[PDB]
Formats: sequence, structure tokens, C-alpha cells
Amino acid sequence: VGLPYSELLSRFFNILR
Amino acid sequence: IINRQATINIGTIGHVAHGKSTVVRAISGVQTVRFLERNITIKLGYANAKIYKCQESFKSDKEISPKCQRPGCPGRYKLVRHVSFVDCPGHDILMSTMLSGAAVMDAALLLIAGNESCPQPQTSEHLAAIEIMKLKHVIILQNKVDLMREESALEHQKSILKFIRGTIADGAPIVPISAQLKYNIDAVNEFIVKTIPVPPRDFMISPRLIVIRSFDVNKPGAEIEDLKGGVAGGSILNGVFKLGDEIEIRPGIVTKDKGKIQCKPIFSNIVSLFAEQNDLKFAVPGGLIGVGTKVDPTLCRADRLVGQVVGAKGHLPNIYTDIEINYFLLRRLLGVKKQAKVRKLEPNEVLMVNIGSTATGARVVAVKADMARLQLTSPACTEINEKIALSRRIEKHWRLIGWATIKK
Repeated sequence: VGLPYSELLSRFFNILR
Repeated sequence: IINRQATINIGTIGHVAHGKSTVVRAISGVQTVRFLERNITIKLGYANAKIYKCQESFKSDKEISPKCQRPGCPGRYKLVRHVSFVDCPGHDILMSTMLSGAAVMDAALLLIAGNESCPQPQTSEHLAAIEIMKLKHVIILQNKVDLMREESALEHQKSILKFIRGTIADGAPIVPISAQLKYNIDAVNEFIVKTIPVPPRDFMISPRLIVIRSFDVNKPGAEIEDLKGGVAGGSILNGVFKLGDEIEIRPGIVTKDKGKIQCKPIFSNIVSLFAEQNDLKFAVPGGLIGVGTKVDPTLCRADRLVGQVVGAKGHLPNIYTDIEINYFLLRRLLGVKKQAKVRKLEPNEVLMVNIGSTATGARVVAVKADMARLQLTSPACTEINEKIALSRRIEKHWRLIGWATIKK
């Protein structure tokens, strides 16, 4: 199952230096 | 806060120069053992993590600090679990240590970097090993994501998904985490609680201990009249230990060099147990404990005690020189950079057989179809059945072939 990964990825993209 | 020891063993796999130690550091805080006398014995280090939950959103739930001040709620964290990390290196030369680590492991963590190539043989080999040695709880982690593009990472993920379908691991969670920037570890922590449960373990089972690392407690500057005993860094799968028991190291030792050897297994009484940070009376199985015994500090120095079985007084296991194995072979070789077909086993050839934690060289005598007889150079012990990984030589260094079980 690969569905809540996308949200996590998005979050990661959002929070960066 | 109660000082409870390790409950379940979690191991981490990857590749050289990829980043595993850094990841471990990010997770916990206390620096790894590796990175002459102290720590140096094997390839695996020693780390400890904390699982404390704050339930009073989305992914943010678990934390690394004992006091909750970061997310919002000022209330104290609830005690869930305490875990010990077994970090095994992913190098082409050293694999015995990794194999040893695997035997004790109950949970696995895969690490693949983003910027490098998608199909790596070593990682595949590791996965295969995990599949073999009764492990199904696998979490896939992406290491270097910050240096990668928006769609490239997605593509990589897709490729990974495509790859992992026919394997034993079916519902494996995938998490992207930064090692150098320290982010998204909360999700990982949450997953640790969610997907992986603790297997049933009871007092009734006979004590069995496996020693991976060796320690000598000697400090320069101080006088000799203040000495400390030899410490054996050993992990337990089954059997609860308490302070004040007799322990024996099974395989045997050479003390005299003319004259036939007849000396018994190395007997030692427990002096002090080193778990997590501070000494404890009871030893709960499912973690690595520095068992300080009456054994010599000179014996626990370097490459002498790597993967050896330890038993308590009042129990008798068997020692074997000739072993009866039931093997199963794979189609194509894993680990080679190019893939080569696996040949049928030839009589009289030096092959490396890894029974649980032991690193032994064995020669084949008779081949039928499924049953094989092997002659060992260095002594090995058998208790129940044990999980075995087989390795052969074709080009320069060792390559994995398949799995085996002892029929006794």
C-alpha cells in the first residue's frame, strides 16, 4: 500500500532550508 | 520515569558511504561504537532509542526527548517501549557480522540513497537474507531526498514498488527521511509502534545467549590494584537471566600447546550486567547486554569471541564437527555487480556456512538432492534447528547461494 507516503513527501518538500 | 531495558531488537541495513550511523544518531543521540581495546571486536555497534508517545496529530505523535515542549502540549510523555539498535555494515568484504546481527533481529530497516543508481545488488542480497532469517517486518527508508528533484524521487519510489512484489514482504511501509537535516523521524517512530508488534515470550523456555561483542574495562593512568572484570557483550533471544548465576561459553578453548585437549567449556560467574546505561538486576530477552563476568579481560580483547553460544548451568546442548544440512538453492546469484547462474554443488570444496551467528568454513562430502553432509574445521554447536545462510566462492570474495536447516 502506497497512499500516506505522498502526504509525507509533500510535507518534506514544504519544510526545507 | 522507570529505567526499563530493551524489549525488541531492531536492525538497520544499507551500503558503504550511504549513511547508517548518521541515521542512527538522528534517531537516538548516543554515538555509535565503531565510526583498539574498547568496542573493537566485530562490525556491529551499540545504540539505544526511546519510544515515548504523547496522546492527549496526523503523523506527529512520537518524540525523541523525555520532556514534551516541541509540538504544543506541555504534559509529560507516556511510557511505551525502549529499543536497542543493531547497526550492521553493508560492505562487499564484511558480511559475517551482518549475518550474526540478523540472527537476533526481529525488525528490519532498509536504507537506499536517492542520487545513486536504482538497482543495487548488495541491498537485494540483504533483503534476501532478511526474508530467509524469519523476518517479515521491514520498513523501507529513503536516505538522500534533499539533493533530488520533485518527480525523480517519485519515479524512484515507483521503481522500488515495481521491484518489491514477488518477495515474502508484502505490506512494507515506505518513508522518506533526512539524516543530516534531522526531519520526519516522528513518522518513522509512529510506524515502529503501528506495524511491528512484540512476539510472545515466557520464563518457561531454557536460557540461550549469543555473544557478538567483547569488552575489556581497563583505563590508562590508574593503578593495577583497581581492576575490573571481563565484559561479554551478548544478546538474548530466549531465557530470563538474573544476577547470581553460572554461565558457560560452549564451543571450547585452547589453553596448552603435544598433549590432547580435554578441557571443558569456559565457566564464568556473572558480576555485573550493563544494559542501556545503568546496571540492572533482571535481564529481559530481546536486547544486547554487556554481561560482565569473571572471565579474563585478556580474552575479551579483539577477534576471539565473534558469534559464540552461551548457556546457564544445568543444561546440556550438543557440539558437532560433522553436520547434517537440508538445503534449498536459488536460480541466479545475488550480490554480484551482471548476474550469474547458480551451479550445482561439487564434492570437496571450501564453502562458508553461517549457522546463526557462527562464521565457519565447511567442506562437502556427499550430495544427494536435498540433504548434504558437511565437515567443519572450527567447532560449532547445535541446540534446536537454527537458521542457516550459505555462501560460496566463485570470483575473489564470498557470494550468497541459498538457505539451509539442520535435520536433528
